[PDB]
Amino acid sequence: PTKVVKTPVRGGMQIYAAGGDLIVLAAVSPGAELLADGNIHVYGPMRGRALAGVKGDATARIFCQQLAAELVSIAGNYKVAEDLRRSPQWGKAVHVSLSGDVLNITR
Amino acid sequence: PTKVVKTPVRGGMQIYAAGGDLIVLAAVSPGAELLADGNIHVYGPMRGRALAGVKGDATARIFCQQLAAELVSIAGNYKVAEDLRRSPQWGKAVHVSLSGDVLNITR
Amino acid sequence: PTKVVKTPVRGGMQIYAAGGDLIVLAAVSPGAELLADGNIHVYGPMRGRALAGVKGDATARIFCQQLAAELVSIAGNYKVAEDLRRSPQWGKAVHVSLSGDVLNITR
Amino acid sequence: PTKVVKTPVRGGMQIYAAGGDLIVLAAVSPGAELLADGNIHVYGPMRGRALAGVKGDATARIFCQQLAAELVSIAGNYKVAEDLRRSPQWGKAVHVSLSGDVLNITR
Amino acid sequence: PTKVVKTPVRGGMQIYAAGGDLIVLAAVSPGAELLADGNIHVYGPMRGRALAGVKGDATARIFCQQLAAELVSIAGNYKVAEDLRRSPQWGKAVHVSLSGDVLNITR
Amino acid sequence: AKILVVTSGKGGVGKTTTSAAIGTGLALRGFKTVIVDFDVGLRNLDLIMGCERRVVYDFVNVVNGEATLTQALIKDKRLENLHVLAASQTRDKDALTKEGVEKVMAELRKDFEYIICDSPAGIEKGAHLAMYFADEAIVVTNPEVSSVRDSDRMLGLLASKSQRAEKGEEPIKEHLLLTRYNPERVTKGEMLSVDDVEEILAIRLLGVIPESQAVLKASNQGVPVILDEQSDAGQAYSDAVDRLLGKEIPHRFL
Amino acid sequence: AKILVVTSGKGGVGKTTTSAAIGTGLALRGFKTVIVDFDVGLRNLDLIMGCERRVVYDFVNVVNGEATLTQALIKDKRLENLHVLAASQTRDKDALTKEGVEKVMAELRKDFEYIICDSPAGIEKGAHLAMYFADEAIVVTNPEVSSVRDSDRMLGLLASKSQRAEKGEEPIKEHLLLTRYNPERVTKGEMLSVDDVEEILAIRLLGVIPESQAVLKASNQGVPVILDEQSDAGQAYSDAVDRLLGKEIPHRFL
Amino acid sequence: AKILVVTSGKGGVGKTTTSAAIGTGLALRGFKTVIVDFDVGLRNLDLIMGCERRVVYDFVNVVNGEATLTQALIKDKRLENLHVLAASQTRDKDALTKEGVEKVMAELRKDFEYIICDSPAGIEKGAHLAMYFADEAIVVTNPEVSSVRDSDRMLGLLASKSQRAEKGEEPIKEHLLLTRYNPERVTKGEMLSVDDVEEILAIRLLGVIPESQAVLKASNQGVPVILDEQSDAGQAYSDAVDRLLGKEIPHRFL
Amino acid sequence: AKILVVTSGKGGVGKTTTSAAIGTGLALRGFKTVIVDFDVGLRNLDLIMGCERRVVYDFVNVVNGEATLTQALIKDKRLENLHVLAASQTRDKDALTKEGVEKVMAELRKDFEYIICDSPAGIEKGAHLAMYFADEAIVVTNPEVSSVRDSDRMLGLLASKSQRAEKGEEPIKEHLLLTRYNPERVTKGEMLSVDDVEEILAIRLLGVIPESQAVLKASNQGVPVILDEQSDAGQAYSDAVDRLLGKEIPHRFL
Ligand SMILES: Nc1ncnc2c1ncn2[C@@H]1O[C@H](COP(=O)(O)OP(=O)(O)OP(=O)(O)O)[C@@H](O)[C@H]1O
Ligand SMILES: Nc1ncnc2c1ncn2[C@@H]1O[C@H](COP(=O)(O)OP(=O)(O)OP(=O)(O)O)[C@@H](O)[C@H]1O
Ligand SMILES: Nc1ncnc2c1ncn2[C@@H]1O[C@H](COP(=O)(O)OP(=O)(O)OP(=O)(O)O)[C@@H](O)[C@H]1O
Ligand SMILES: Nc1ncnc2c1ncn2[C@@H]1O[C@H](COP(=O)(O)OP(=O)(O)OP(=O)(O)O)[C@@H](O)[C@H]1O
Ligand SMILES: [Mg+2]
Ligand SMILES: [Mg+2]
Ligand SMILES: [Mg+2]
Ligand SMILES: [Mg+2]
Repeated sequence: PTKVVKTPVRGGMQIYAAGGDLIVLAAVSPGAELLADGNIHVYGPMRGRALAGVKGDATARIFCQQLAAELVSIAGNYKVAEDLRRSPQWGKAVHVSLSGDVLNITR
Repeated sequence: PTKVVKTPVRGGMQIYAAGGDLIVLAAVSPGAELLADGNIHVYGPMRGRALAGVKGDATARIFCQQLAAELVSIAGNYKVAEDLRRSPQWGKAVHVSLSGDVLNITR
Repeated sequence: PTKVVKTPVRGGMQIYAAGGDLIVLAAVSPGAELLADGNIHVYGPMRGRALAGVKGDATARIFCQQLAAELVSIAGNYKVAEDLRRSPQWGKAVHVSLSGDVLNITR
Repeated sequence: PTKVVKTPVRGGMQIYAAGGDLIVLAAVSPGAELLADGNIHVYGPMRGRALAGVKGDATARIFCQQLAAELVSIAGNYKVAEDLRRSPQWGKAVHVSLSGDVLNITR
Repeated sequence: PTKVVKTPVRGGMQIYAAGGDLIVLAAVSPGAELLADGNIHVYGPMRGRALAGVKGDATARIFCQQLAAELVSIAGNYKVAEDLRRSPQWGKAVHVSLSGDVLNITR
Repeated sequence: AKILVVTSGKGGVGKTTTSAAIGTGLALRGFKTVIVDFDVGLRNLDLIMGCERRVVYDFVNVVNGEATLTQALIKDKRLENLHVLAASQTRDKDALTKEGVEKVMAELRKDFEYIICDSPAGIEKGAHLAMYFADEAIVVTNPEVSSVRDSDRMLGLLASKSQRAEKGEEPIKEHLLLTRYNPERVTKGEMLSVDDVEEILAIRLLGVIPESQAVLKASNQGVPVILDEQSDAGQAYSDAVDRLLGKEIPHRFL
Repeated sequence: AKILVVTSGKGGVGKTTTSAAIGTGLALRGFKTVIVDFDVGLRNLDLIMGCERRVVYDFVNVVNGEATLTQALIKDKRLENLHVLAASQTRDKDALTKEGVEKVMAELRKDFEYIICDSPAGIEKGAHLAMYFADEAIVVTNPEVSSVRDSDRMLGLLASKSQRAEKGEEPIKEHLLLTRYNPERVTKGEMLSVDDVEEILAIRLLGVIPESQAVLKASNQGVPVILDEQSDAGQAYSDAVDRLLGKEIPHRFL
Repeated sequence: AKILVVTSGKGGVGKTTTSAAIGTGLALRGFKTVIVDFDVGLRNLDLIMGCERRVVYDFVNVVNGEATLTQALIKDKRLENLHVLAASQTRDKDALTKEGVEKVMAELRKDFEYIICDSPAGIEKGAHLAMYFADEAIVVTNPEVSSVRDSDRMLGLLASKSQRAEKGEEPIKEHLLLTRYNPERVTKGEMLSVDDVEEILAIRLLGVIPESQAVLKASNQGVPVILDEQSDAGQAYSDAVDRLLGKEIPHRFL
Repeated sequence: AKILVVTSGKGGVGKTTTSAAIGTGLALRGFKTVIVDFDVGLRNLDLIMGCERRVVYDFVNVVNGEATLTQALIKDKRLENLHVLAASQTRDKDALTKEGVEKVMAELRKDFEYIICDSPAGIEKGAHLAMYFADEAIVVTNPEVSSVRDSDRMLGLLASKSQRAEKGEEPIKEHLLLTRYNPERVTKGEMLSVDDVEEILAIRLLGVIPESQAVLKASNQGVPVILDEQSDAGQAYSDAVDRLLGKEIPHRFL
């Protein structure tokens, strides 16, 4: 019950892990979107939209090896790429988590 | 149903994710053992024993940010720290998977 | 006994180094032909026919600074300009040699 | 009667074409010396000493694909690497010839 | 009547303790000059010019915690940084004094 | 209300580039800003502000009274808060009196929020008038042995030769900014690191701006480089202006 | 006997680098040379001449008479024809009179063959005194639109504001020198080529000196870059010195 | 059965270090090995093999017949496949005949699988006798311009001056090994990279052995560094021994 | 007048580096010096003297008479007292007779003040001819167990195998010089201290030269490291030459 995606998740595609986690072991092209109501682990260069905990779970997490997402969002609280580029850890191994009502960006 | 361990997993400790995945967001001290019948994600410096897919599953996986394990084993096929130091990707972000009957070590 | 040709070898002309090598230090116009039973060194833009090792010697060689020949041939095994344009090293410094029964085109 | 050297002419080596030309189809390492009483053709990167026309012939010639020689000398008139770097055509396809009493450096 | 300088004595600046001692409790940047007709105590890294006893007093002294001056001079007898680097006690706590007509460099 | 001068001492460190970058960055934030090119006779700022074809009257006209301050100011086309008082090419830097520049600073201080003063190079009279009426000063430094020595002479001139030094007010608030910083060459040891300059000069860094080909491309098309946000330097310029407004940011691109 | 000034107008183009290189190149040839750092109060030449620990008396001491010209000149250790009259850090560029610098140029001309004048940046009084008594002038230019405009202002000041222009002798012989020329960036179009500068400025190039890490490495160890003959810039500096002495050489590294 | 000589040409590159390491690496694998110190009169191998207190008879005794080959060979204490034929300090390298060393190589080939020949430095008679009867040759190289030039002279002597070159058999199989490679200094450019040596010398690398304090620590306690597997060099020495036995391994520590 | 040989026994300790350093240090002092590269066939000195492109004739030509001593000597460009007689790469060390090298030493002793002889490594015939006609000898030693043992064999060869030992004159004056001394590693105990070498070898130290990255940088640009006075090793090399001339200096950098 942890869906593994071993192919490149090309632009326009959407992957929906309906029960829990989603592991993507390839590159996620810009325009692709990965949404799951558990956690999302992206072990490639992610350039798409990661949407964790979509059905109301403020304990979901996003893990990227290379933070280049266009959008990250846990349970609704998003953070677009415009203000993510401004912070450090852009293109770095990052760990996104929802603390109460704000997103965190750890390294 | 994805057990998260946010504290340091000190030596002598054992963590057992009984249903599925196990996410460890801290350092796993040498002598600790993390065993789960789903995947194992270690986002710290792992120096213990990772035992993935313990109840018969050759599709489990281990992901470490820093490969310094004493032993990694998927569904029974292990690989001790002695011959893991010999390959590259020692101390590197690694992804362990079971292809048929041998362990693979990706970067 | 190495004949040096320091003038432009105009079209229709033929130069025959009867004993050994032939060095042409000028441009060889299309339609000209340079034939010698030793090697042929052309240090200009060659656009004519180079015929090396004409009296049976499979160890002759052709060296051009700019490969644009209409024909290259060592000891009888030729290679017209139609299939030489298809390869790379057209207009490049080239080194033609006969390996057993086929011509080689090195850079 | 045109001696061909197809191996790398390593430092300390000396090649002596006793009758006529000398063709070197490899790299001539610094410290090597190639001397011949005919011409010298070097179709690799030459970093050694070329000594053409050694037994009294002011019509010998040196051809290098990459001029990086330590010394070039036709019939006794030499030109060390110190003043060859000062001119252009250093590292360029060059053609050395003796006009009366001075060496020429063509491109 | 002992002038204390508690700020960084930046390059180009000159401090003149007109009556007696001068205590500099900060770093003296290269190009700065400290001149006083009594003693000079520099309790930082001095890299400027110390000029002690400027109005004729061969009993003045210079004390540095880190000898890196460009010039030291008591009552006119100087010693530039070129021959001070040659001695030991360069960058060491040093004590300059004028014995008759020569400068001394103690540790 | 706040006259801050971009100065250095060592020429070519990037004063005009920083002046145009910080002058635009504070107009994007919303402050009604003007930038005064103080390099009279050797003008350079209007060329990289893209304002060179609109110049009719310049800095030395307002001083001599051949035009008014509204006749000489060039409103930008891309920004409404940004104005440029460009300089001349004919008359050199002796045609600026201390008294004549005082009048222009007075009526600029009534209308504008930020006045950025692109100082010329050196420690002479043209570099003194930009220094004089300033409230803050950004000192530009390359991470190199000469540019730190010659930027150290400058910090001692923003403490004694000012107007707030001869009239005894609070001294000029100084800020350090390393420009054309090459992070790869500081590991080879042929440039100073970010902490050696923070130690030898011993002040707080406003920011560190990397070596970039975007800087020469932006001045070649007329735009300041803080209006080029895709590059690395444009980011690094847009954080130094936030650090001017108190908002502390961790340094990047090192 | 031949006073030539290295000038630019635009700061940071490489005047001190060129001054130390051409001053050393003429001592290797055999001419008894002196280099005068004219940047008084913001000195940089002794730092890259490697003479900074031997300086006792400087340019402004000789002017005020606090030392003699033999007490202040620094013989090199590697060259016997090369001497350096360094400048101060305490007193700035107003402490140089036209009359006081006239005396020093007079008794320097009796002993030396070539006098190289490291001009400071700008069009002000420190850049005017180096210009004044000069017989030739090397103008230093970066291949960029700004550095050509401000090297164009300079050639019009070496034709009117000189001493051979107010006394009516033959004017200053001017020479152009492109420094830190990047051959790869002129094909992308973001720098001017070697012929755009030869067309806009419209004089004969003394040479084109490439972008090199050898220039910053040499000044970090105290050596001029013409004494580093393994690099590309050291070659190109030693050909411009032959082009100063009439020997025409085809330009390389382009 | 397989005589391979560890040679270099340039002294001090690490021949004895490599000789003891590769000779021990092949005994750990199981091959009955001997290492012959060929540096007669200036012996160093027994010192870092830890065998210096057990030496009674040496290489020059076996040649002159003052002892037998079983009386002179030193079995190790930690390994049973490893024996050492140490050299003298009294008699220098002229006391080795080509004929006398021919006999010792003959009866060594009957008992042993691998013979490692610790060559002395240079291109002289002591370095020629180790070269002569060899079947393979490891050339040791430091990543520096001098050590590559003199390792280039060596490969031309393992192709002409051998015994398989004067008798016309297949030539000596040569292997390249970079020792004391500093990965941090090849990025500053002051050492050659792993590919510059692979290009100038133009053969296949047996391996690249990093700079390590473990090498001097191991010879100070008598142990070869391949018996120190915790370090970085001990790893890299034990992979080059697998690369000697055909097993291709991707290079690490670069 | 004074032939002094730089020798060691153990290869790679730094003989050529010391030979080029001491050969330049005595030319800066004023003595008309020559340095003779005795490593025939494996030449290394002209590479780090920066003289490799000017070589036409070499050491083995003067011996065989294919050129004169004035045709083979290379006057330096930076020094007028310094000449280099470089060696060959083609012919190896058997092409030097004891009689042929005697003739070159005779006419070198007539013209020059100091003759520095860069000995090759080992105790063989190429290292014997450099030893032979010497008046003094600098023995190079690393602070390590092997390099002290193998430098001890060398001091006993400068007392019996010399020319002043077979002709019964005063023996060769020997000098010790520790090179690439790491002061940090002698406190960890993995290297010998400065006093353990002064005790085991039991002679007077000429000096102690630290481990430096400046040594590899200087040979990479063609300059001896005593012409690099900013570094620590260049200081330590320039004091050992004063200690050669009697002037006692307290050792530094330890
Ligand atoms: N951060 C940077 N990265 C790369 N190049 C830069 C940077 N900043 C400036 N430069 C380049 O350096 C040169 C410096 O010119 P600029 O006019 O900015 O100097 P300045 O501060 O005005 O000094 P001066 O007034 O003497 O010219 C410009 O050509 C510019 O392209
Ligand atoms: N040919 C070149 N290639 C690469 N970099 C160069 C070259 N010439 C100079 N530089 C670098 O450019 C900077 C210019 O400094 P330099 O002191 O030479 O300028 P300048 O001519 O003295 O101008 P200013 O007097 O205003 O400082 C130096 O840091 C130097 O390292
Ligand atoms: N991989 C390495 N990393 C760091 N240091 C090394 C390495 N290999 C050797 N060394 C050091 O370099 C020095 C070389 O000495 P070694 O005796 O090995 O040279 P060699 O190959 O025997 O040459 P020679 O026979 O001329 O002495 C030794 O002191 C050793 O400590
Ligand atoms: N004082 C020092 N500090 C650091 N490194 C040094 C020092 N002296 C020498 N080296 C380095 O050690 C190596 C020794 O080479 P060098 O040619 O000087 O040895 P040598 O005395 O000639 O011995 P051989 O003749 O066998 O080569 C050089 O690559 C050099 O860079
Ligand atoms: Mg400016
Ligand atoms: Mg300057
Ligand atoms: Mg050895
Ligand atoms: Mg040597």
